[PDB]
Amino acid sequence: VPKRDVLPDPIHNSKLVTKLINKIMLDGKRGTAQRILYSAFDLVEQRSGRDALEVFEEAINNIMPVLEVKARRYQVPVEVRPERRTTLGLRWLVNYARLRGEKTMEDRLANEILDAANNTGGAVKKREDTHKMAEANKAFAHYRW
Amino acid sequence: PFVDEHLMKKVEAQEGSEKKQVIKTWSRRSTIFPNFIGHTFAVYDGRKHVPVYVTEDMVGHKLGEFAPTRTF
Amino acid sequence: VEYRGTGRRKNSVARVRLVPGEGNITVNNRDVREYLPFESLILDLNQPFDVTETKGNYDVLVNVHGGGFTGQAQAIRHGIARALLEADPEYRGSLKRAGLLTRDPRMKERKKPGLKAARRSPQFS
Amino acid sequence: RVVISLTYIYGIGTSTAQREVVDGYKVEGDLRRETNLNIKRLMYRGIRHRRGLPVRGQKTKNNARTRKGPVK
Amino acid sequence: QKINPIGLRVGIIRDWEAKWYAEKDFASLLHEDLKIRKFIDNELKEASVSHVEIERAANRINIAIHTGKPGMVIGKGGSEIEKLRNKLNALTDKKVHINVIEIKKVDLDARLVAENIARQLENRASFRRVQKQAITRAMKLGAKGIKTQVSGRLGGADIARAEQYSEGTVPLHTLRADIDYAHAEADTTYGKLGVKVWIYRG
Amino acid sequence: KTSMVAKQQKKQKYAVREYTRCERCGRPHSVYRKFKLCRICFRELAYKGQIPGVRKASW
Amino acid sequence: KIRIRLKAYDHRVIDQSAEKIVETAKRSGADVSGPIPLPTEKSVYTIIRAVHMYKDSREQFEQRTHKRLIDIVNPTPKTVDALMGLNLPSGVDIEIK
RNA sequence: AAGAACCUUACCAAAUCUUGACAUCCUUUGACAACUCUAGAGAUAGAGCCUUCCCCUUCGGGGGACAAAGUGACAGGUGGUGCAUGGUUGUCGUCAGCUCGUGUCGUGAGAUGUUGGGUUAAGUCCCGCAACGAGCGCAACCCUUAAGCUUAGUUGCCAUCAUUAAGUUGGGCACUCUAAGUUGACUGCCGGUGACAAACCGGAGGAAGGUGGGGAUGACGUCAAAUCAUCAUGCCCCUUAUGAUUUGGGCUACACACGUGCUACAAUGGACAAUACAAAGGGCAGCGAAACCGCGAGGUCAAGCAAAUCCCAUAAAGUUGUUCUCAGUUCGGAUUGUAGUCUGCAACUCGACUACAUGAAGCUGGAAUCGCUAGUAAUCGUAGAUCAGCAUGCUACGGUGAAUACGUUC
Repeated sequence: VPKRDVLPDPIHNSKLVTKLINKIMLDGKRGTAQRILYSAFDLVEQRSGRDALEVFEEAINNIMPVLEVKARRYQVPVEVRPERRTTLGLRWLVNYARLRGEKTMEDRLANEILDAANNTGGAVKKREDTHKMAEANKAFAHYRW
Repeated sequence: PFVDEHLMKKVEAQEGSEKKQVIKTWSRRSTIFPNFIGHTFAVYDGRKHVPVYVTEDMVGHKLGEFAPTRTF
Repeated sequence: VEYRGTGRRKNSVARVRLVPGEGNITVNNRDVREYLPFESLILDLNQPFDVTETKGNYDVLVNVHGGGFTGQAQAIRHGIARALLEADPEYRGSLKRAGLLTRDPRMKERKKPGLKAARRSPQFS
Repeated sequence: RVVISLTYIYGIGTSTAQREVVDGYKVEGDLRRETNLNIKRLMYRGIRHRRGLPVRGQKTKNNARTRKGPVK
Repeated sequence: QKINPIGLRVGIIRDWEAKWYAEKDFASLLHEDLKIRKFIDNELKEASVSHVEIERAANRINIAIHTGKPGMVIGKGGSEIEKLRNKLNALTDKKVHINVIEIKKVDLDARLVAENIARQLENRASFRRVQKQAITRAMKLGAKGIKTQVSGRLGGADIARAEQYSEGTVPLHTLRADIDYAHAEADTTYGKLGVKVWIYRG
Repeated sequence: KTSMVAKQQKKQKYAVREYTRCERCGRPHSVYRKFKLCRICFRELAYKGQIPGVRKASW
Repeated sequence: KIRIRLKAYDHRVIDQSAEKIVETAKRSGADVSGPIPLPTEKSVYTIIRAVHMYKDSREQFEQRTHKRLIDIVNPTPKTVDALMGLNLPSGVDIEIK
């Protein structure tokens, strides 16, 4: 609950990219995670020619919502504090970048990132799905938790 | 495994002539040498002595796949 | 000219020699390549040489053992911070506002004798 | 590849020695005939060929279901 | 459950009841220590020994006997210790030497009053009278706290209870508190009554 | 039970039936044959202090 | 140089022997190195605490065996007599090298 | 039950014995008898053979210690009873509670202390008060980790050097390591909020800051919770059996319902080659060095070690290159058969494992549900015990290693 932080990686110079590195891992494999993310980042540099901090920052705002429903017996539009916003946006990015059905992860997370800049995929559809469930159940409350 | 047959003196007693009816062993560990096929054993599964006739092809196995003891 | 220090994290002993040079991580005097499997993360251990920007061209000499490779890299990070402590007494607040002399006691916790795998209580029915 | 296209079809499996491979050892389905002749020789662990207990033991009490069915 | 204090305080402040080394064989020393403690258990029926301590230095044993009645292990002037020491030399086939010391304040150690309360409850006395007189005769010597729990078929009872007459500090969790403990069984006609004496003395 | 204790303190048919008992009671299982003591009597002589050996759970 | 392997269980008897033997070799000789300690790796016995049921609670007993190594460099003939003369720790295990 | 081929074994078929398998008294004999041979499955009987006064007395004794009979007192019982029990252990629960002395109030059961305000982790304190105080529990004086130092340098470390396949020796203990002890972490100091008191928050020092982290330690008692199966007991019952020994089954069976755990269901991967790193623990009939032939389970001569030297011991996952190119497959590894290796009078009921070949569900698990707040989860090996041989179970250590905790609303 003071929610302490880990140092940023100096390959792609951001603090969001080491949270993505720590989010994509499985069974404690960090070297497998660095093997499948930096090659996906170089596939981003070889396909759409722009530095990936800008298109990753502009693509994570197409996944991130501003409303969230939390039901209790019900639905409220609570605004989200931004560390929770960015960890649910990264968790939706990995959890729909694990379910595409392609050859490797380096061609699976990277075109999902470039689909999130062109507002397609499964992640921007999940942002319109939580906006649809928060707008269809806007009517019940503004006050509950 | 190296093949032992510890009761070899019971085999060579009745071997030259016609072999006697049914001879018994209280050991299923007695590994079958290939010279007492036809020696009719009564082997012990725990309950009583169950007869077995060593016919033609059971040189490589013991006396314990024959006479079962788990029934059904 | 040869600052013999020490430093550890997670059962990984480190003994630095701070010598003036251009700078190369010589772990067991070999390389930075074969020993560490993070050749991409070679600036996690370079952290007191980028948070103290007085000079970042200094050579380290270790021949050390212990633990793994991430804990050995943060152990020689602790040895680099200990060599920057014993090199200059005015670096210390430049240490302490970034931390970096904080020995973390985060070791692998003990196997609890009723539980299965050390806060892994074995599945109540 | 060539060497891992031959592991599930009969004869050669995965770790043998290597239009040349047409010849050699028992590469056809005669080993299926030899396995059926050996299970004909045992039919004595034919009392547990309705079960899944071998010559070298199973402990079937709750799980021998690969020579059995799902619920059955 | 309540752990015993002599388990918790060996190798903290109170020393072990055996001081030797054995690494290679190691079962030919401890079981002979068990049979020599079972042989001092025959003279526990009159002598009232608290504990013996095995000092096997290299060949002979300077076994330290601690009895609250010190004049009846030695006999008249030293005969009973010598015929006892010859019986131990027969019954372990090793060399022993009896080291006796004369311990007074007999109602301050747990094993002497535990065998005394189990002796009084063998002789069909009522348990509350010997319990209150044991804790008040241990306080009129001067003690820092005496728990005395007798349990089982209480005085020839049908249902087992647990009669504990705690008095004063018996602080089992402060670990620099040298607490004597003994449980002694009493073979009464109505079963087996276990006493449990827990004396803290600072 | 002193039946099996009176049996196994004698030389036998084989040398492979010499299984481990406690040499104080008749307990057959969990016998620490470094001590030749069982599960329970090693706890009792550990708590009395008549084995030289500490209790520390401080690993 | 000769060595002794000073081997006890507890530290309460190894310090009195390591003060006795070293100063006996100092007062009867010259240049005896100190009681250099070993890592003293221990033996943990883990039993269940109960009798019949209950493997959910268990019990530890560890057995530590402390070892000091004492080196006598250039041993005088009075030292090899006077170390074997007085023997009163009563429970340490001595090996001679 | 941390070891079920015989033994365990109590249970069951057979062979049997009745002072018995064994404890003890008495008489007779006596430094015991082991070892080979016959029947038998062995237990048991039967041959060769005296080990045959070892401490000591005149010849005969006494008796450390054995054997036979009388079977006489006695055995023996893992037989029944935990609802007669001790001893021992779980759960509430490491939660913060529970009681007592004296006094007061109350006809009395009882209450007060223990409640109310604030507080923390706490019945931990402070304020006011018919309460005053005390005791078990919480808080540590206990151990380990977390930073140097006094000390002592070997089998361990190589500053600085000669020098090698090797820190392997010359030298040293510079650093490191290791341990008997020292100094420290105690809201200790400052500020704010605080009744000026308890404390909370922030900052500094410190390696660690708010019981520093983890373990042990489990109150009064509850469940008539478990154990007459470690042991003894209180009662009952047998004692040519319910006591004993041995061979063969046995706890190691399935048409099954359930609990725990492993393996996975693959591209994060499957296979091939090089290469990195440690802790913790054990070893004398045991640990098997190098080398050797073995595809391989292992086997041969075998240094060294009663243990920082010698061994288990390559720890594994990682990194670098290659293949596979998304499937019931290049995954799997159950099953069956053959060749086998090893322990052990022995692998058939029933041990571990190697090769070859067959390759069966399994392509992510519903209603429900379990565990976890930081080195945690997950994954991956290593070591100990039991063990003559046997682990995905227990125990202990180590590598990589995340987010979540708006809140406590239900």
